[PDB]
Amino acid sequence: GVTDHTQRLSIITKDLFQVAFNRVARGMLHQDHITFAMLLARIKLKGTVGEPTYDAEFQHFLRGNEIVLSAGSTPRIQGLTVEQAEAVVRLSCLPAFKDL
Repeated sequence: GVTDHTQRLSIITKDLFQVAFNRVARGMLHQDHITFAMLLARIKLKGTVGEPTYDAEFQHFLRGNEIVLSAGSTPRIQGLTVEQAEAVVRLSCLPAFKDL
């Protein structure tokens, strides 16, 4: 019942993502469903129009721990444990979270 080509293209893209996830995740363990969904979400974010790639934020998401904290460089923050302090210090490297 859809004749306009733009609507058909949008429906095809959405159904592609949906059917791919359904068909794959029906043969996956429940732990890995979220992983593949995250991968497809990142693929769409690469393919979506008007949104930046967010390459730096995802790079910190996947390799934030790879950032180095010098010994004694972690301060003490009221209410945060040591681990949360290291996490916040690592997250402060990005420019958006500079005042975190």
